[PDB]
Amino acid sequence: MKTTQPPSMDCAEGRAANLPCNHSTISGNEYVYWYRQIHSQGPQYIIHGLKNNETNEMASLIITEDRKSSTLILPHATLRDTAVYYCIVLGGADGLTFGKGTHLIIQPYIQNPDPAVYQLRDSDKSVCLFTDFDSQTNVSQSKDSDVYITDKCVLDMRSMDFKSNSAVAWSNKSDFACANAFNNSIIPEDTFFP
Amino acid sequence: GVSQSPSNKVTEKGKDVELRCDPISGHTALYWYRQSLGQGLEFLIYFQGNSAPDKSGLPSDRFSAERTGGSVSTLTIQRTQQEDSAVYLCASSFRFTDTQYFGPGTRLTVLEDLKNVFPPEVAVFEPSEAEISHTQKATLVCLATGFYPDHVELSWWVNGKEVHSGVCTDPQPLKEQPALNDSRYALSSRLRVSATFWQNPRNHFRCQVQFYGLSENDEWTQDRAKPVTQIVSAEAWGRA
Amino acid sequence: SPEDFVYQFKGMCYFTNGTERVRLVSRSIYNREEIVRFDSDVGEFRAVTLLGLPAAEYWNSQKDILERKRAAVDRVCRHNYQLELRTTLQRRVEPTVTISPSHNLLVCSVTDFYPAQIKVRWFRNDQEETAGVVSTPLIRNGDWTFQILVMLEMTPQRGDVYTCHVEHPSLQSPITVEWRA
Amino acid sequence: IVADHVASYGVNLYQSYGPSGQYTHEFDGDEQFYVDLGRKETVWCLPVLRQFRFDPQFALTNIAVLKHNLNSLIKRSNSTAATNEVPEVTVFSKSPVTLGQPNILICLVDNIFPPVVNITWLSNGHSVTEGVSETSFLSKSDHSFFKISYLTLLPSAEESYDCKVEHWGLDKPLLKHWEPE
Amino acid sequence: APQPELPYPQPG
Ligand SMILES: *[C@@H]1O[C@H](CO)[C@@H](O[C@@H]2O[C@H](CO)[C@@H](O)[C@H](O)[C@H]2NC(C)=O)[C@H](O)[C@H]1NC(C)=O
Repeated sequence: MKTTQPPSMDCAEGRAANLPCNHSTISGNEYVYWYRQIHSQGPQYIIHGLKNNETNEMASLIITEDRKSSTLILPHATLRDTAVYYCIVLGGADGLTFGKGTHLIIQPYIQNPDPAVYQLRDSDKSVCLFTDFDSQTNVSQSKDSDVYITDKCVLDMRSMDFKSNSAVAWSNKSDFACANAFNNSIIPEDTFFP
Repeated sequence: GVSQSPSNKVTEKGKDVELRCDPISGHTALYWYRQSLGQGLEFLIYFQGNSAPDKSGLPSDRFSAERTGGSVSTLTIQRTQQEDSAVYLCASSFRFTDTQYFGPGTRLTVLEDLKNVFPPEVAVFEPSEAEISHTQKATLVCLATGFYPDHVELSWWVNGKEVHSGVCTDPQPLKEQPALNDSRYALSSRLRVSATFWQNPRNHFRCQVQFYGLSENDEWTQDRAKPVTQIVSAEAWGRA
Repeated sequence: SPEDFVYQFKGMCYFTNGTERVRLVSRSIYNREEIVRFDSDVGEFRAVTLLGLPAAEYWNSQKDILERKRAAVDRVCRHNYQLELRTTLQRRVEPTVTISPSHNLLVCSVTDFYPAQIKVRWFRNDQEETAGVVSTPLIRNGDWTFQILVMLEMTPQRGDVYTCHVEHPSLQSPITVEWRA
Repeated sequence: IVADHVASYGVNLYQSYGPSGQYTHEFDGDEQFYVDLGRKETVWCLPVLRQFRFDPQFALTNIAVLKHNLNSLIKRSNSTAATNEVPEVTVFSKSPVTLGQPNILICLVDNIFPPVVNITWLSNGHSVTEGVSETSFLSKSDHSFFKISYLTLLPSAEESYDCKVEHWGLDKPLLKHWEPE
Repeated sequence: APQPELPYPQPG
């Protein structure tokens, strides 16, 4: 018995994340196991069930009456729930197998986005920081190899209850300037440039 | 939980390596796994007690596994090849066929020559005076550059102790020469604090990058410093 | 008379009225003495002997063990029963009935049948003989076939017909072999 | 205790003697299969059950658990060895004897504990290695066992047979004679 | 496939 599940999923934080899994060739004795791997770490067991809709401190699992489909429910999705979720079937002596899983990315609401490209100085080579931009906008890798652009990563200031997305760009090239740094992506029209 | 040692291993081809796995107390079943982005999660060998029933799943005659005690297990990769470079994972369950709980893994990297190994260069970039006067916040950006092979761990240390709130590190380091196979890497991180906190000069901000490289056992012929396992930092103080 | 120490584990399933009643009793036996056991009706490990007390209290304090044993009635018993229904339960072996005089004694050899369920009667003419009969127990050949011998004390005479009536689940009509003087 | 059908999924046995072990599934007192722990393969008794697959890794790992459990129980009981029981031997034929035709001779060796037995067949004092098969150790409620040996033959008036059973519970090798009559 | 019952390890 094998499992199929959406390769990627994007869910808003604060709302319940429902992850689907399909396992039509499952047998009566087989368990549904859910593991997650946050990126740089070993897998983490969440829940497992046979027939009943199981619930534990972490998440909840609901298996259909025909047992061919199951769902994982994370009651209130956070940035800590951003990981790849594996749905596996057990099992006899056969042993564990991970598929491509569901690469779940939990997106935050940016209350009031003020996109800006800021130039920072060494405490050379100068860096350009694209920050306070929408979670809907996507950043692209640089066309020119001599320029380096990191993908966006969401910051979390629990001290003030504020979240912000940010991408960094740098180059030793004379051509490089914060004005042409993120010219490779769909940069918003109201982006601040000091 | 399940313990695994070492956390990282950088070795040259043709060398032999030992991977230890200390399972959860009372768990008589141990499982060995191999995880590579290219090859998925590969089941290697399991143990029910001190004896392994099925010796299959192991890639070559170089991959052997022992668990003499009936607890802690050792995986031995002899005369290592580039193909063996992977995150070696270990799991335990009370009994065979039982729920499995995984350890933190062992990141193993096998190289052709150690002449390409380099420590990172850490630089701290002070917040933009434009940012402070616009959003009333201060973002400090850290840069780890020109390091091979990329076993690094970035952390921020504010006023002596480590921090987590208002921090964001990249999940994967970028290639400096993406066309080249043997290419040095780069990693960035953001530390955002309130404008007022940065304004106080008594506050100290330090970025720390834990590089895993060579060891006392490995040889160095080059003129430059041995790119041994080390910590490289970059510090900055508050600006009024 | 060498020394020998024995350990047994019996994962036992008990089925009644088809799928209606299902009970799992997993027994842990040291030598010929059951020390600890898990019963589906009780829901936990309970020591039969003092030797089972350290195993019971230990396994009961383990959440992963209890979960597995509590779901075993469906995963092992109720599951494996479905496989028996099209296999073992559906096995039908028709018996071979032979009458051999031993004449004052008459033995009805009912051999090679499955399942174990059977009913065999002795008749004199149309009368049914009950007082002068002694049937051997149900002999288990071990190769998924049973056999039984039914002996009858008789006083034969001319014209008498001794009938052996056999009823088995594999037969919709009984097999009646007759012996004449 | 009282049910329509009783099954063992399965009969896990491990003794210090060999050291030896046995894995079997039993349904209504009959052996469904055994796992040849050496050859690492499931040998099904009924040809219908060969449509199923039982992983030998299950049995192998279950036996690895009993090896652990046995040593632990030897320590706890303070090396309390098994007492050798007096076995019960019976020799009978699968069907009625008529000399020309082919029949199977059966040797029931009941009340076996510890499960260490040597069942051999003899024809006029000479051992016969041809056409001899034997079942696995089959479980009993009193946590003892029973084994069945077979000898396929063609009955002859002059040819007699004997069942040579060897067990530690016997002062001398038991020999149960069989007369074709 | 017939499902087997599993013996658990004796302490310790
Ligand atoms: C069953 O048969 C075996 C094999 O013939 C017997 O084992 C031998 O016993 C003698 C002592 O009587 C030893 O010297 C041999 O080394 C044993 N051989 C093997 C292969 O182990 C055994 O005695 C027989 N009887 C019983 C009751 O087990």
